[PDB]
Amino acid sequence: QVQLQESGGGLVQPGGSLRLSCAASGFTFSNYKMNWVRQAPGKGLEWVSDISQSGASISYTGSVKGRFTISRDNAKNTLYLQMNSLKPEDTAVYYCARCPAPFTRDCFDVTSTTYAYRGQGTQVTV
Amino acid sequence: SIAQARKLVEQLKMEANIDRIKVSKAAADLMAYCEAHAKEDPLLTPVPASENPFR
Amino acid sequence: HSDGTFTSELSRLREGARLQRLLQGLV
Amino acid sequence: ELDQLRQEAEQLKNQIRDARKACADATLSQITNNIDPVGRIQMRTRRTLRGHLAKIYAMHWGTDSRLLVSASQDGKLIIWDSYTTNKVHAIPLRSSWVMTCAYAPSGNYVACGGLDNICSIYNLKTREGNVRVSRELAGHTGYLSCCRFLDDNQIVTSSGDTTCALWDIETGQQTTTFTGHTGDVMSLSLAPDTRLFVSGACDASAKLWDVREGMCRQTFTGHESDINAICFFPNGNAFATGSDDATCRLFDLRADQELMTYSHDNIICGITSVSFSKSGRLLLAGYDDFNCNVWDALKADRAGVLAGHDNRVSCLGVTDDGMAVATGSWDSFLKIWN
Amino acid sequence: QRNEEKAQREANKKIEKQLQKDKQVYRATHRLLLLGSGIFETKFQVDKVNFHMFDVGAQRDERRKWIQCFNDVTAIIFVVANRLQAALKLFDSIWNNKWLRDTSVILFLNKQDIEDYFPEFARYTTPEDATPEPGEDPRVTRAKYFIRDEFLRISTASGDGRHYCYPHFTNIRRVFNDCRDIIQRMHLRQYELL
Amino acid sequence: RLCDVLQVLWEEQDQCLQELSREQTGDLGTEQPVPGCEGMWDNISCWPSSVPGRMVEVECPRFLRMLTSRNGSLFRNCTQDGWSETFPRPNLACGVNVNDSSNEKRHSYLLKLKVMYTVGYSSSLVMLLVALGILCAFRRLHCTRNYIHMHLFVSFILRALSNFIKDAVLFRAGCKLVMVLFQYCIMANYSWLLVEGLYLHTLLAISFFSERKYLQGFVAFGWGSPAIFVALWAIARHFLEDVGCWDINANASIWWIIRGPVILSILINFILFINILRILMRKLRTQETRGNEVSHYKRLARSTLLLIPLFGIHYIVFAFSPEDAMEIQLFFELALGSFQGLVVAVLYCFLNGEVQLEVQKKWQQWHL
Repeated sequence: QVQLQESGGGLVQPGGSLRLSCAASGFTFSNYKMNWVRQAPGKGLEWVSDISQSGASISYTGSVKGRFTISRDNAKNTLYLQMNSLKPEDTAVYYCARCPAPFTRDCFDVTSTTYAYRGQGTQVTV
Repeated sequence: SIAQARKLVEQLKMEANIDRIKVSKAAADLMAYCEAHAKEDPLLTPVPASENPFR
Repeated sequence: HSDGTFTSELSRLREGARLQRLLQGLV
Repeated sequence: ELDQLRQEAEQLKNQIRDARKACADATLSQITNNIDPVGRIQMRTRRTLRGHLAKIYAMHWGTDSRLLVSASQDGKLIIWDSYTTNKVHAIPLRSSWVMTCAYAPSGNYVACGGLDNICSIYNLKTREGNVRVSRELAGHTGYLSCCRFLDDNQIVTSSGDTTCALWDIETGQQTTTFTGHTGDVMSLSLAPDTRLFVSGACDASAKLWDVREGMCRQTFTGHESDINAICFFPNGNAFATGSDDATCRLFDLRADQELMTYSHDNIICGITSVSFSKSGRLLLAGYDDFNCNVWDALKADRAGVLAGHDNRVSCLGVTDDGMAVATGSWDSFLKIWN
Repeated sequence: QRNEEKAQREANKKIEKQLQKDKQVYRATHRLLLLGSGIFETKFQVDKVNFHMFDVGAQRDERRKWIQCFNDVTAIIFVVANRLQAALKLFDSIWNNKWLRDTSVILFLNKQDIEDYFPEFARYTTPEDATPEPGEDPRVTRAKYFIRDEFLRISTASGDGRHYCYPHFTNIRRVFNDCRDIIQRMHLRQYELL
Repeated sequence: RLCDVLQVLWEEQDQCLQELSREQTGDLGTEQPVPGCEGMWDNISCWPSSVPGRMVEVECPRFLRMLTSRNGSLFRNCTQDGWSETFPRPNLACGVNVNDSSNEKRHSYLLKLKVMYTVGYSSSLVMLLVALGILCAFRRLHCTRNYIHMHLFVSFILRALSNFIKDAVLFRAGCKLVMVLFQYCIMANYSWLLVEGLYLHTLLAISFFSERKYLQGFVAFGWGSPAIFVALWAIARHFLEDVGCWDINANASIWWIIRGPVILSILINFILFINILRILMRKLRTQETRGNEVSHYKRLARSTLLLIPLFGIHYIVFAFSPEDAMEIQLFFELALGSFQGLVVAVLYCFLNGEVQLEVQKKWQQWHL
């Protein structure tokens, strides 16, 4: 059984730093890419970050570029997202996400509702 | 899912309530079925020239 | 065209060669 | 409630873990490879079926293997003769871009459907000189993906509504519906005795249902993602599965555990369709790397390889006795392997 | 024996000749697809050219299985209106698709006003072919050209080179005059012409 | 000249042949009939007996008087020995002596070029069969582009093989039929090069006029162009001084029926080549290309080079030229132009890897 377990969060003062973690289980991490999705209170699902399976071509959105970094480890199938300068607009529930078709570079609508390849997720506040 | 969250209990309990026979018995009956019924199928056997009217 | 002139001119030289043999052979 | 309900949901899952691990008293690998193989069997391109303006997407064998129906993506629905490649009917459709087609075991009606969300059945008795529409089974909210005829009165439909449904031809309504899937269901398979059926959604969660009761009976998991095609054992005690995991798996209905995994290192293409043989030892599966591959279910080895197409295979099928194999790809051709 | 063979062959040729009656008619209809009954269809002919544009918004929001069926359409129509980031992310997956390689995509725009989510275009260079006839203030000039270059940057960083994109401005005539270029690239690449 | 003099000789030899009995047998030689100045039929000259003394007149051939200035009677030495036969001199037989001019080298020049293009066609007739052996029945990869290339390859096969027959017949109903058929086979190639050029341009100018109906029109326009001009050339052949099997192609007043449709076919293919290249240039003007963005020479050079042998534009290298003073033009079209079928074969059946991926399926199936 595939399961996505996240960790880290809680109330912290604004401008702080945190290191969210995503624990992959039940599937091979070496063949799949990873993505991160947040959800503001009263808003939908928005993709904010991603990473390739080869540990390169890292990309972000204009709203988190520079102050957000994502890391992976093929030796333990783990995922780590660290950020700094927590803004009030960044207060949202984050979810670890993964998309099918391994060894490929295409997968549509990871932020779609009723999606099972997403963990329970954690939330952070200012 | 908070209203329909009862499905996470009434449905996942099905695997825990049904009986599960050991796999050593569930494996021998399957392979014996393939071996016993391996004579009436045109496949798995070299089709002779007299058979296969689809040529 | 090209092949037309080649066939026509070569046949003329072929005719001239036969006339030369007729000249040196009969007159 | 969710703080405790999700904990009880997880705690029940560990009870499933120790349940399936308790049955791991023996391995099927030793039992399968301690016997004799059969080797390569010669398969030749006996007939090619041209005459399509677009690519096909699904097929369905006839009543007594004499005929077979194919659904083209442009909107044409053709019925073919396996023996002499003669066209029987060329019924048009109200719209294009179909995704499924079902042939009744009695040979009286033919169903088809696609993104129209409407399942239409067509009577085969030629009264007006051709085929005419009989009934439209609308009502779904998403596209239909698979349909199977149980009899001349009942028909099940797999659709994007994440919920399977049983329909009655007398009135055309959802007499019984099934629920408990995560993601749009993509394919279902009917047991030969028409006493059971299984389906699979876009979560690799193969869940068993009852044809007479709207409730879930069993659940299967183990594929990484996006199960695509399911087929039952010739008898009905087991069933193989085909997913985008580039590897096939075989599940049984007695021990409720993954029996065998058919994977290879030289394949980077996902599975699209899968079909059994009459004996059950051979597992046929259409790949996405433009070629077909047959697997020895009792050996987990690539017994043979079938090629000839240059596009992805999107449908498969075998005769009612294991006589010939019909393979259809996006090349608009329907090659009958035999 | 000849009684059933001749009758079966008679229906066979009567159906084979029927496919010829609409084969050229089918190829003369250049299908179209519009992205944001279970499907909406519109028909219109522009200068003796048929176009069957379909609307698939009525289907499921998930586009993992029903978008694969559209490998046959000759041109996909895309529109726009933080939904702006998701629209670009969807364009990336469509571009890097494994099967969607022969379907060139068209990109449109709509009236709008968005500046706070992408603080990077504050230093973006001035447009080289700006169109200030409608009285465009420097806000909409840099904004429209930034999102323009963003989609173009996607279509040049990846891809094998068998499909291209074609942005436009503010109708049907603008699509036909662009769909002609797609057919030209099709009938020209076949002859090994670079 | 040859057939004219041969027919005139046959009509004149049976005339004074009766005078052979009237010379040295009749007209008794009691007038000092010297052994040299004797009258007899020698199949070359027909002269009567005369008495010895000063010069004596002779019977000049009417078919050879135009070859010299003295278009009339001639005289020879008739001394005590007399002229034995025709009095060999610059006016040997009341005509030119040698009359050889520019034929001592151009004859061997044409012979060297003759063996040149035949051995070139000898390898071309087999190369096309190898190239045609793919698009003939392999329906694994077949489309409308082969529906046009098939006729073009057939035309090259017919023209190359027909050239191998002209030497065996010319170097009767034989020359009568093989002449008009040879011109029809030649025009069949230039016409199909025009149809192929017209097809690809019409596919680009109006990209929607390809609904499988203009193919039957193009086939009719292809095979029907030589079937009209050559037919008109063949009927006008009999109605305007039909002589021999019509090896008189130097008559440019009537040869317009052949050279005319050819030069225009190359001209239309030339102006269409500019339009097609201009359209291709417009595609390079887009910054969406993957491989090339600034250096247009890297792509246009390797693109026009593929279209030259298919269009046959190299025929324009010496078009509208003084053909009557440009005998070396054959080197461009016969010595080198004979391989035109070979280039178009190796470029569209060995290159263009789409046709290579098709045969690779059979290469893998052989070991499968």
